[PDB]
Amino acid sequence: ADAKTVQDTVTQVIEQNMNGIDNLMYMSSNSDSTGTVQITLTFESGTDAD
Amino acid sequence: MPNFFIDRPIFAWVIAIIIMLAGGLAILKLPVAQYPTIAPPAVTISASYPGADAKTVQDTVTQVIEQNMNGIDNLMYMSSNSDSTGTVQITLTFESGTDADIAQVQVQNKLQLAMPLLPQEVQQQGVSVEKSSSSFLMVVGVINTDGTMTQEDISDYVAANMKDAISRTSGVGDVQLFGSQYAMRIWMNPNELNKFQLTPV
Amino acid sequence: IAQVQVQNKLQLAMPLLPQEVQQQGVSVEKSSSSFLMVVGVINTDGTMTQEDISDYVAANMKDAISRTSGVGDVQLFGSQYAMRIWMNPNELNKFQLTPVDVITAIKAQNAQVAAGQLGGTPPVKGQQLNASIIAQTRLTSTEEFGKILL
Amino acid sequence: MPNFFIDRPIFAWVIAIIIMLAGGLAILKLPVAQYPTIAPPAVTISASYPG
Amino acid sequence: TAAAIRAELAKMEPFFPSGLKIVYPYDTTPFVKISIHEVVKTLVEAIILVFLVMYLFLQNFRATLIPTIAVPVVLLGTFAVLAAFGFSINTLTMFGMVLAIGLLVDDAIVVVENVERVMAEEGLPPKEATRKSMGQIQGALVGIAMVLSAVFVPMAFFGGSTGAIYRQFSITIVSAMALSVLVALILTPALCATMLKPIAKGDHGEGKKGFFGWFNRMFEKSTHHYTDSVGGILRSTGRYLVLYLIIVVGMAYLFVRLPSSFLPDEDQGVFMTMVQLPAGATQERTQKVLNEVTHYYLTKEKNNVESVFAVNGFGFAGRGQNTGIAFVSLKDWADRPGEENKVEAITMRATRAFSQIKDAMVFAFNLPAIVELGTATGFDFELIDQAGLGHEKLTQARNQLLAEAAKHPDMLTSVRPNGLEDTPQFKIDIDQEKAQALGVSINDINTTLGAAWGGSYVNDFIDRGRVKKVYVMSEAKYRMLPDDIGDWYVRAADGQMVPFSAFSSSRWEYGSPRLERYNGLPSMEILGQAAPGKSTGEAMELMEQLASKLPTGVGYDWTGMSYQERLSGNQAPSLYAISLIVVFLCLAALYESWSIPFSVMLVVPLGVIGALLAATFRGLTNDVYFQVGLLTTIGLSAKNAILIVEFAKDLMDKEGKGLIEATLDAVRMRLRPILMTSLAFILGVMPLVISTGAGSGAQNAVGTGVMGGMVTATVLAIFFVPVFFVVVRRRFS
Amino acid sequence: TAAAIRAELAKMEPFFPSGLKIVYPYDTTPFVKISIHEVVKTLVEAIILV
Repeated sequence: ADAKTVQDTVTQVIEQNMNGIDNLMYMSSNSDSTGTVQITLTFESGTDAD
Repeated sequence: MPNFFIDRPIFAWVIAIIIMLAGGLAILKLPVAQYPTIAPPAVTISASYPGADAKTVQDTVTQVIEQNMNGIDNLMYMSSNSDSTGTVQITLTFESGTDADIAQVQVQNKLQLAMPLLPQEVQQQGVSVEKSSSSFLMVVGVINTDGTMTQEDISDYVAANMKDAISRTSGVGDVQLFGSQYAMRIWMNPNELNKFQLTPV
Repeated sequence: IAQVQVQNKLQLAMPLLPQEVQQQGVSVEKSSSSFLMVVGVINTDGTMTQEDISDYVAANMKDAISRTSGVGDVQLFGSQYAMRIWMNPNELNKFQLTPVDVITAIKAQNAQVAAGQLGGTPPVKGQQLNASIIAQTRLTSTEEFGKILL
Repeated sequence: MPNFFIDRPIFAWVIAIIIMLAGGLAILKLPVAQYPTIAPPAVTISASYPG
Repeated sequence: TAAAIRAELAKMEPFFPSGLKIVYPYDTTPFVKISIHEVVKTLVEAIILVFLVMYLFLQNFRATLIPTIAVPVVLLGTFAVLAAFGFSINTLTMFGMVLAIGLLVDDAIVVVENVERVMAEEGLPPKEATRKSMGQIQGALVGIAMVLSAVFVPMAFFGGSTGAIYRQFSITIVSAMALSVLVALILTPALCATMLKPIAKGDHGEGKKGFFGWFNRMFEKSTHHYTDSVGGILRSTGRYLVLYLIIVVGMAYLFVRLPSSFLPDEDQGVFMTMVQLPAGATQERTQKVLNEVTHYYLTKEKNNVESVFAVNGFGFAGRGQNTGIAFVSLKDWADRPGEENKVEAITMRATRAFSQIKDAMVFAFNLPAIVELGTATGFDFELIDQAGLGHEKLTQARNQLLAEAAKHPDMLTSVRPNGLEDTPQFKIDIDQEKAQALGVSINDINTTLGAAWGGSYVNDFIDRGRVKKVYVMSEAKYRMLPDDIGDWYVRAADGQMVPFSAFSSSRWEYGSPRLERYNGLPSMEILGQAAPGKSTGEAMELMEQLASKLPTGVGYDWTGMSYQERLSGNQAPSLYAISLIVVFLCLAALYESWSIPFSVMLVVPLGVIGALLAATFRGLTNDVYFQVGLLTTIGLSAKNAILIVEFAKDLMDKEGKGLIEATLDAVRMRLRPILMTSLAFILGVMPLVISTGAGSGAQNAVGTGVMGGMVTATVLAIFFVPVFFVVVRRRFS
Repeated sequence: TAAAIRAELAKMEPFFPSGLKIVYPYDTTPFVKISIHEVVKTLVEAIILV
């Protein structure tokens, strides 16, 4: 699946549902032409990783 | 002790200043609110079926969720309200003092057991689980002074470019938008459909 | 915390399980292998059969007992009632039908359909009545299932 | 210390009654079971396929 | 969270299109920053008020400088330990600070006056004067830390929602008390011997040469007038012991007649309106009612209202075409003067006008003190469908209870169902045979009915780099009336279009718009209130008895505000009783006997009398602030009482004086601090009593009870305490 | 947990049909209340013996 085909489908559907989360600092999503996507949620330093 | 404090009165000042600086740093670091979280933690489950009557949803969604809502810790009671509009709301109120985060997990995990028994219609819309209070902290209204934007346009701007970041902000358990985000509406005409021999299908 | 990681990873395997397994449902529990107690239920009047006691305990007892805190898992010594459609192959071959046609007929007749709302939002300004619509509703008796047209 | 406790024997009774009331409230609040959870925590996954 | 939201919107502000402006119609943040500011103002005012009372007795500026440096060190110290125990700067924690100021100034006023007392009686240098001054109160102060903690600490063991409210106060006061006693041995003695100027023996400020000399002469004359009066009352011990029985009986009568209501309703500047229309009412009809409501606030309440945020199709129970809400915001507290411009009166005036509304129920109400706790305002009852009788049978069973409860308005008031009444609904019967005969599938029919009348989510689409839904639905005009069903056609196998009229039969039936299910089983919510003069437990017991007369298979359960009970009358006195037993122990350890302890145990009703007298006449109820205020007056009255009997006991054992000679000589030395204590405390809690605006509701409830209570705790106790010691040293000797 | 289960079943008892009766064929609760009672008896006996 091409870049625009995945970033429009998967990323946007995940990012929009990524609401109602504790101690979150920022959300950085990288999505490329190979098909794979990677949303990273970096939380405040010291929070319960589990 | 005071017999040692008369010879050394500076030691009394030092420990007092130490206690004063400890309180000075405390006021600057301690969070300010009107009242503390005294309420028992309540996690809520919320699903929706488009254009489905009361009996059609309460029989389908509620009963399929309630039956799978077993094997949960420190639960006090389960109160489910379901109406004709399609929406359902199962509330699991836990014992006052329990880990809000841990208690919210058990709910979602058990909800995933009921997830394939919910109809495609409910799954498509999406069921949400939130550890939220029933009271609003504040309401942030948005108005158009120039009159360039309609009620539905303001509703969409606030939804498509405001609600996203506001909901992500820590502490915010749930955001209720007073309107709706834009959607591609295809308003069918039955006379025109019958004419060209077509159906909504 | 340990029980979470299991269920979260199980959701990664969930779409690779066949529909048959998903429909039945996979459960994750942090439970011990030993029974604390067993609460047997008997009929002194003999008015209820083994399957009837099994259903009463399941439909009106197991629900609340499983919800009670500390209880990790409840094992019912019987089964809750279910609509059993015991097919006869000779009668099926006679009327030229297959189990496929039987499952297709039940799926079509025993159903709950989202009808909508009469005079709903967005309404044409001047509407006085706003009532819900009811289409097909699920069947409740053996007699209702008996009248399923194949 | 006992040289101060002979003049004040009530202080010894008070602290003992404080320790006795602390144990009295403890038995009434502490949960009763036969053995403690000594077992390693085991989580189980369970699925089923009809026939 | 809220300041971050304001920061989030500030970063969005430059990208907004032409016209788009932000408005705040509902906010709790301004009330927070004004309630805390009002408490910090009262705390600062108390420092100035304690200084002025100190200057009247201690003429020197340096003599008044010591307790003004000692007071902040306790207050700041309490915030440091508040952070250590995981608490926060809330109204509950800050109201504890305005209570503890009186308890901390007492430990600071007793130490400063005694050094001043010994320098004027024997003429010793500050080094030895303070050492001998601390020699008598060192055992008393450690004892104060042991007695006072024992009063407040048991108020933390309370469970549930209402239980955690008392847990906030229980630790905040004890922590402030522990720090005050600690600094009264570490900082107060060292300053007493370095800052205070040495005084010559025999001097009482007789030098005059101003207004201070007139007060010093009046004080010394009144001390001699008091010691002569206390000697006369001590001779006739009988009558005053009988007077105490009238006091303890009068205390018990006022305590039981006083009503109980927890946490008072405050003017938060924001309130809400409930809009509920009948069954089958439309959005257009609801807007007609909402416009009428919006009209009232904007025309008949111009001077009070600031902004109205009316929402159609959103309610408290949930969604619906017949439900509406209105978040009403008001102008600044200063801009709204008088009781008539307060939320309590505005809501009453609104409901009186909203009562005269045709075919609609509308009522406005203030916020229930804190967020959505509201464990007060009555009770809630549930009706479980235990046998599986059905919804139709459970409605009938509910109707029987509501009729049998309304006939007894002497115990139950406003017994109503929380749920929504059964609305008629249009049932459509798709004949399975008729559909198969024509050549149309049930899957095609169901899709045609669902997508047209109810709407259907097809798939997604992108609009300006944002995924949004695609919905298929019929145009409004073609789906408003029952006859619009025939206008819809389904394509058959042979290509022929068959209308719904050909294969369907439709009729009107009755059904519930909202079905409730409590704990898996079907339920029905019943909201009611206990009749005036009757308790909640008495109203619940009647409802439990009415549910027994209800048809078979229908059960009952209490939820939320009914699951959790009010602490007062249940375990609250019982928790003051373990506090009573622990208190007896900590004082017995200091008095080294079983007899003497009872002398300070009998000073307890002397403090309660003033607290009840103030609450009854003002009209205030037995609330959390009153109960914690009661706890403060008990510990403070005992603090004055212990110091009198300690001074009388110490001279008796350490000195060669008897019983009468030891009491009269100690009571004249102790008349100065007690008078200084009350005059600093009553004037210190005086702003809270006269307070108006935001926080005033709690300010008055904390103030009056602790002010009134202190009046009798120093007027009655000054004459009763020596009588309590003379009666206990006669019975056991 | 077990005493709450006994309380749960007690609230279900009045809605049971004709014939339906509860029986306890396996229980560890009686042994707990008799083992603790036997140890508390031995502890009391030790006070008398000392």
